[PDB]
Amino acid sequence: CSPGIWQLDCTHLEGKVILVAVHVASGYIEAEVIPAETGQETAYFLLKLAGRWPVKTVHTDNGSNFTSTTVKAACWWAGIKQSMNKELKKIIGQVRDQAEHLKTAVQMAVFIHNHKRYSAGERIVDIIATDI
Ligand SMILES: Cc1nc2c(cc(C)n2Cc2cnn(C)c2)c(-c2ccc(Cl)cc2)c1[C@H](OC(C)(C)C)C(=O)O
Repeated sequence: CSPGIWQLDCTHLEGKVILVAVHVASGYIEAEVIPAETGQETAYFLLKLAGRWPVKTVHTDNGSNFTSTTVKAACWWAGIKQSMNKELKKIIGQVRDQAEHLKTAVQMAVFIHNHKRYSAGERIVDIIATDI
């Protein structure tokens, strides 16, 4: 699909919130454990994401995620416009006993996902370089 398209969703595990961004064309994932499903957290995550990748458009499965003034401010400033979550919960479960904190097991799972086999990590850089 278009190389600027991302999907963002918030999942739940162990009483905490995981925000999951998927680069649609590639399957590459960037995830983070957040204190609460708040618009401040979504806005901050979108500023970080957009500084690292050319984010053009963002989709979500919960449109109310994007209603806060603060999320709209982040999209305004960065020039943003408007399944993989169970493959990620699968990998998290496999490595969970190897980390104390869930946040650590999440980043391990992102690592495993992105480098598994090309890999999602390799596809996203190919797709984006080719576009340039
Ligand atoms: C809380 C913690 N303490 C750790 C490690 C490793 C070590 C020696 N210590 C100190 C320790 C634990 N027990 N003893 C007998 C000593 C780790 C860790 C580092 C790299 C990976 Cl890949 C996975 C875990 C984490 C990890 O947290 C971090 C990533 C630091 C926020 C986690 O959440 O487990």
